[PDB]
Amino acid sequence: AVPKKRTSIYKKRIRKNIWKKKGYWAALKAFSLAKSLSTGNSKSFFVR
Amino acid sequence: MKHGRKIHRLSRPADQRRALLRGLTTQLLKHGRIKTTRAKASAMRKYVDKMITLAKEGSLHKRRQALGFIYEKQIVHALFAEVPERYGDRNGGYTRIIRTLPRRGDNAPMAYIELV
Amino acid sequence: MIQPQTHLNVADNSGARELMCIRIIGASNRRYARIGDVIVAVIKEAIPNTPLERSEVIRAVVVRTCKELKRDNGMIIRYDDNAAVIIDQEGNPKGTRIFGAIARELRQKFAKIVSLAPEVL
Amino acid sequence: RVKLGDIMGILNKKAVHAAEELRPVPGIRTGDIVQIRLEVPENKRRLSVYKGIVISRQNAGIHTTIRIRRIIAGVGVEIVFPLYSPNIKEIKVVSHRKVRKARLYYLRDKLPRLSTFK
Amino acid sequence: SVDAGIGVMGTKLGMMSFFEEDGTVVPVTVIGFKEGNIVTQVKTESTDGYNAVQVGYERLRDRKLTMPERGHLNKAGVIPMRHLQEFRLVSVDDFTPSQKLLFEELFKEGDMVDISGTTIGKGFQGGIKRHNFKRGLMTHGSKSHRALGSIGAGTTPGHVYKGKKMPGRMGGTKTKIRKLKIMKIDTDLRVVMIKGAVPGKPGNLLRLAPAKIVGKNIPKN
RNA sequence: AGAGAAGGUCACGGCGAGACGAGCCGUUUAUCAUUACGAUAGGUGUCAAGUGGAAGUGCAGUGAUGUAUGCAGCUGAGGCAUCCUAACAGACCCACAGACUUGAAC
RNA sequence: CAUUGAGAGGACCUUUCCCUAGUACGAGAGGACCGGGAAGGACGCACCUCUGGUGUACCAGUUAUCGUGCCCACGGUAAACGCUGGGUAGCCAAGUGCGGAGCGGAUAACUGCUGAAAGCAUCUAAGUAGUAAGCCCACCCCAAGAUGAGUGCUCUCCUA
RNA sequence: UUCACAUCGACGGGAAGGUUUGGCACCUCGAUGUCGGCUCUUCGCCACCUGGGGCUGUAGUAUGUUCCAAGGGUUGGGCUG
RNA sequence: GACAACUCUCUCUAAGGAACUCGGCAAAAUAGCCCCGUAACUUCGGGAGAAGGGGUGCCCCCUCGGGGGUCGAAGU
Ligand SMILES: [Mg+2]
Ligand SMILES: [Mg+2]
Ligand SMILES: [Mg+2]
Ligand SMILES: [Mg+2]
Ligand SMILES: [Mg+2]
Ligand SMILES: [Mg+2]
Ligand SMILES: [Mg+2]
Ligand SMILES: [Mg+2]
Ligand SMILES: [Mg+2]
Ligand SMILES: [Mg+2]
Ligand SMILES: [Mg+2]
Ligand SMILES: [Mg+2]
Ligand SMILES: [Mg+2]
Ligand SMILES: [Mg+2]
Ligand SMILES: [Mg+2]
Ligand SMILES: [Mg+2]
Ligand SMILES: [Mg+2]
Ligand SMILES: [Mg+2]
Ligand SMILES: [Mg+2]
Ligand SMILES: [Mg+2]
Ligand SMILES: [Mg+2]
Ligand SMILES: [Mg+2]
Ligand SMILES: [Mg+2]
Ligand SMILES: [Mg+2]
Ligand SMILES: [Mg+2]
Ligand SMILES: [Mg+2]
Ligand SMILES: [Mg+2]
Ligand SMILES: [Mg+2]
Ligand SMILES: [Mg+2]
Ligand SMILES: [Mg+2]
Ligand SMILES: [Mg+2]
Ligand SMILES: [Mg+2]
Ligand SMILES: [Mg+2]
Ligand SMILES: [Mg+2]
Ligand SMILES: [Mg+2]
Ligand SMILES: [Mg+2]
Ligand SMILES: [Mg+2]
Ligand SMILES: [Mg+2]
Ligand SMILES: [Mg+2]
Ligand SMILES: [Mg+2]
Ligand SMILES: [Mg+2]
Ligand SMILES: [Mg+2]
Ligand SMILES: [Mg+2]
Ligand SMILES: [Mg+2]
Ligand SMILES: [Mg+2]
Ligand SMILES: [Mg+2]
Ligand SMILES: [Mg+2]
Ligand SMILES: [Mg+2]
Ligand SMILES: [Mg+2]
Ligand SMILES: [Mg+2]
Ligand SMILES: [Mg+2]
Ligand SMILES: [Mg+2]
Ligand SMILES: [Mg+2]
Ligand SMILES: [Mg+2]
Ligand SMILES: [Mg+2]
Ligand SMILES: [Mg+2]
Ligand SMILES: [Mg+2]
Ligand SMILES: [Mg+2]
Ligand SMILES: [Mg+2]
Ligand SMILES: [Mg+2]
Ligand SMILES: [Mg+2]
Ligand SMILES: [Mg+2]
Ligand SMILES: [Mg+2]
Ligand SMILES: [Mg+2]
Ligand SMILES: [Mg+2]
Ligand SMILES: [Mg+2]
Ligand SMILES: [Mg+2]
Ligand SMILES: [Mg+2]
Ligand SMILES: [Mg+2]
Ligand SMILES: [Mg+2]
Ligand SMILES: [Mg+2]
Ligand SMILES: [Mg+2]
Ligand SMILES: [Mg+2]
Ligand SMILES: [Mg+2]
Ligand SMILES: [Mg+2]
Ligand SMILES: [Mg+2]
Ligand SMILES: [Mg+2]
Ligand SMILES: [Mg+2]
Ligand SMILES: [Mg+2]
Ligand SMILES: [Mg+2]
Ligand SMILES: [Mg+2]
Ligand SMILES: [Mg+2]
Ligand SMILES: [Mg+2]
Ligand SMILES: [Mg+2]
Ligand SMILES: [Mg+2]
Ligand SMILES: [Mg+2]
Ligand SMILES: [Mg+2]
Ligand SMILES: [Mg+2]
Ligand SMILES: [Mg+2]
Ligand SMILES: [Mg+2]
Ligand SMILES: [Mg+2]
Ligand SMILES: [Mg+2]
Ligand SMILES: [Mg+2]
Ligand SMILES: [Mg+2]
Ligand SMILES: [Mg+2]
Repeated sequence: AVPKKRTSIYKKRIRKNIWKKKGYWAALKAFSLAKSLSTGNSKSFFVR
Repeated sequence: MKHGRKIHRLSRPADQRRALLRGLTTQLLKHGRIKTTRAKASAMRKYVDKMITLAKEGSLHKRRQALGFIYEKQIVHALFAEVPERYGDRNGGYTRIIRTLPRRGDNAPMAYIELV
Repeated sequence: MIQPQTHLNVADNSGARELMCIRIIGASNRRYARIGDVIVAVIKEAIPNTPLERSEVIRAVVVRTCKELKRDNGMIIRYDDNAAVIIDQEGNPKGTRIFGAIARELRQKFAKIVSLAPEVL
Repeated sequence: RVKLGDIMGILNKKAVHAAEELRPVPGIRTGDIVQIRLEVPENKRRLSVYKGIVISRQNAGIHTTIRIRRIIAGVGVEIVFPLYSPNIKEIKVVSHRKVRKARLYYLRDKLPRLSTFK
Repeated sequence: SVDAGIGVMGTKLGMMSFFEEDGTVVPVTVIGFKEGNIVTQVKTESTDGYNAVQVGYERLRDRKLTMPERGHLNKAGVIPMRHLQEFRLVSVDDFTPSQKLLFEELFKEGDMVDISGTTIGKGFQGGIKRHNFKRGLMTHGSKSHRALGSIGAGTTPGHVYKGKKMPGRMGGTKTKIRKLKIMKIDTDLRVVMIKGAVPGKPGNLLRLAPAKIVGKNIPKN
């Protein structure tokens, strides 16, 4: 099965934005994690 | 599906997964702490403890059971030596699991399994 | 679990050694002969010089299965072979003397057959 | 006061003690030759006598079960008995056979000879 | 769906076998109970538009509850409770908030019940398992096997129909089981044994009502 | 603008929920003294259950092998106990008394 | 949090046998309508107590062979079980339960009652009565994105 | 048997359908392709069975024919492209 | 990592046993060795490993194959 047409500039821009939104949740996990390791109180976590 | 299938597959077939787990335990009992992947660690808990509980009784029977799990004799004998001393009062729970920054190459979540 | 093409041992005198079930009757469209159902069989192997010729279409009731019958005692029965007894459309067995065990599950529709039994289960 | 998993196990213990009170049940393993007497809901006069070897024993609760094989008129018959059943009257061990398995399912494939009793 | 009679909620504990004097073995589900089955709220036709009674079931620590809900159960003057549910009656005069239900009062022996529960989730399931599609040939040349088949007609209509049966997620839903029977009630363990199977695995949550019979327990229309 | 409402998401331990999201349950593990509600997973202890009689040492035997110690040994995805390990540390979103008009009430 | 239900769907299926009664009917042979009761089929919804299937979680035998110094005893390999014999939990059916209720509403054909236009007649023009596995509600899941976005209970809106 | 119209209905006529065998060549030629099975639907009614009826040359059982009715059903094999 | 549908490479499957299908296609079954036995037909060479049957592990004892024991559900 192929693409009978070519995908319109704007619609593609939306699909790719969706795929870029995942970076946003990973940025929240990353931020929360740094704020954890930045109090040095976690015994479950370790860094070297 | 799996409902109440509890085993850790580690994304390997039966043979390999066995051999892997045996290996990882002779490693943990040799070095006392190691760095692995979160799944491997969690899976390895059970077998670590099987070995320790094994050594706590000390019978020739048990010693032959452990010998036939761990790969290296020397580590087994040392186990049966140390364990009554070190773990005698501890009822269960012989391992600590401390997670770390994920790996660079694949971003697989890592971990530190400690003999506690 | 007798179904079409199944082969069956004959449990009586009537002069057939083996039946091949082709149908199940009174069960509407069910495909399973279980104990005490009337099946239409044909005769494959026969006992020579007897009223019954091979390649005959006949009726039989199923007295033995390798599947398991459940009574209400929680009691269960499993034979080692499949067997049926050759009958009339009246419920009377064509042959006059029966082999093997049977069950009290057949007592309702067939009197004759439970009568002639060497054993009842 | 009873926690719930407890309830599940407990109801089986209750039913089996209440059943072993009326009618004490023998120690019965695999490979035992056994005689059983059933009270049938019809035919009050005589109680049906089943003999035979025990091919298997499945342990569950009150519904714990016994499988009896015997050759009858040259046709092999296996029969399954709920042990704590009210419709059973007497059960006893006639003799013991020496067997190495937990279930003898291999008796089907063997000769009639081994299934022959009485 | 106006319901005949107040129901109660219970918890499936699993199944066992249960004898009768004559040696009839009946498989029964054992339905346990927990502290609860307390009428929470009552709804008048005037106020709410209809007649119903909300019974809470499973008790609980107060922390785990949310402030809106805790404040719902202090208006009632009842203990903290996990699951609330409603029963729809045609007459509610007999019920006050804080009043308690006993299942020994509502259910006798040999009575008919209706067990509503949530089903075992089997996940995302194929066409076979979900709708009982006959599978296609396993061997001579055939490349299909467990596949869905053709899904519609040709050029006309030229689109698949609505609700045409397809692989999707199966199980995990509210399911009624009509007209069961109650074999025995144990006051000692406060348990109810029921002939037959009820949905979902032990530790489930069940809702039992006196069975609706479309002629005789219900509004005619 | 400071702060973090009720609540949510995340994180963390999980599942009879699950392709992923979602769902549901947990997150210091109570106290009790008369009920229940404060053990999520793993481990450990015990029990159901399975398999079917461990290893070692005895005896019998020329020996293969049998027999005793012993419903043994192993297993225990299931129950019940017990905080021994991990539920640490935490992060993010989020708080114009609810535009405007008209009647009714006071 | 709990729900109302516009709308949408699933399912409302069918066979033998037994009472009625060997009664009506007929010279006999044959043999009922109507209404009750059981067992079946197919289909649907669940389920694992039993009977099982699998169960590369486990347990046992056993061949070849290489390891653990050697006997003993275990380990590996014989693809993704070396080959066999068992199996719990799970999932599953051939196993187990349950379902198809309505002296509810309105009709199609048809049978009807009062009864004119045509002082007679006529089920129809007024008005009304029975009556179908059909139609619609009731049953079972979904469902306020039902933008017509519903109702109900409770909670919260700090500081300067 | 009597009786055209229970059931048939000769000689002829008036129609509907668009499922057979055809006429046409409006259609597509580049890679818009015929008959059977499998799986999976779905709809029509000219109703095979199941629900209700009228007539019978319907005593009864069973038919015949026709009316309303498409909710549900419509087996398994030996044989054929 | 997780352990959905589905496709592929594989193991197993209660009762039945070709009912499948264009067609037993694919699977399953058989199998080594020693011993007994071996048809129509024939160009007398064959057919023929026809078919069909039995035995087989591990120990001791005898003769240089025979007897006795012993495990296993099953011994190439
Ligand atoms: Mg291997
Ligand atoms: Mg490999
Ligand atoms: Mg364990
Ligand atoms: Mg012939
Ligand atoms: Mg005699
Ligand atoms: Mg069992
Ligand atoms: Mg022996
Ligand atoms: Mg699930
Ligand atoms: Mg098929
Ligand atoms: Mg294929
Ligand atoms: Mg279009
Ligand atoms: Mg807050
Ligand atoms: Mg999580
Ligand atoms: Mg979430
Ligand atoms: Mg915390
Ligand atoms: Mg635990
Ligand atoms: Mg647990
Ligand atoms: Mg020993
Ligand atoms: Mg061993
Ligand atoms: Mg000796
Ligand atoms: Mg045991
Ligand atoms: Mg405690
Ligand atoms: Mg801790
Ligand atoms: Mg205002
Ligand atoms: Mg204003
Ligand atoms: Mg809630
Ligand atoms: Mg609702
Ligand atoms: Mg509606
Ligand atoms: Mg809509
Ligand atoms: Mg509807
Ligand atoms: Mg209806
Ligand atoms: Mg008469
Ligand atoms: Mg009737
Ligand atoms: Mg029925
Ligand atoms: Mg089961
Ligand atoms: Mg079970
Ligand atoms: Mg098996
Ligand atoms: Mg099982
Ligand atoms: Mg060596
Ligand atoms: Mg060696
Ligand atoms: Mg090995
Ligand atoms: Mg190697
Ligand atoms: Mg190789
Ligand atoms: Mg292989
Ligand atoms: Mg196996
Ligand atoms: Mg059923
Ligand atoms: Mg009506
Ligand atoms: Mg009318
Ligand atoms: Mg009329
Ligand atoms: Mg008049
Ligand atoms: Mg009139
Ligand atoms: Mg009118
Ligand atoms: Mg109707
Ligand atoms: Mg009906
Ligand atoms: Mg809303
Ligand atoms: Mg608006
Ligand atoms: Mg409005
Ligand atoms: Mg005319
Ligand atoms: Mg042209
Ligand atoms: Mg094209
Ligand atoms: Mg018509
Ligand atoms: Mg009709
Ligand atoms: Mg008619
Ligand atoms: Mg007549
Ligand atoms: Mg129809
Ligand atoms: Mg239709
Ligand atoms: Mg049709
Ligand atoms: Mg046909
Ligand atoms: Mg995979
Ligand atoms: Mg099979
Ligand atoms: Mg078989
Ligand atoms: Mg077989
Ligand atoms: Mg055969
Ligand atoms: Mg043929
Ligand atoms: Mg064929
Ligand atoms: Mg065919
Ligand atoms: Mg081939
Ligand atoms: Mg092969
Ligand atoms: Mg095989
Ligand atoms: Mg051989
Ligand atoms: Mg072989
Ligand atoms: Mg010769
Ligand atoms: Mg010759
Ligand atoms: Mg020759
Ligand atoms: Mg030839
Ligand atoms: Mg030769
Ligand atoms: Mg040969
Ligand atoms: Mg030849
Ligand atoms: Mg041979
Ligand atoms: Mg042989
Ligand atoms: Mg031998
Ligand atoms: Mg000897
Ligand atoms: Mg010998
Ligand atoms: Mg032997
Ligand atoms: Mg032998």
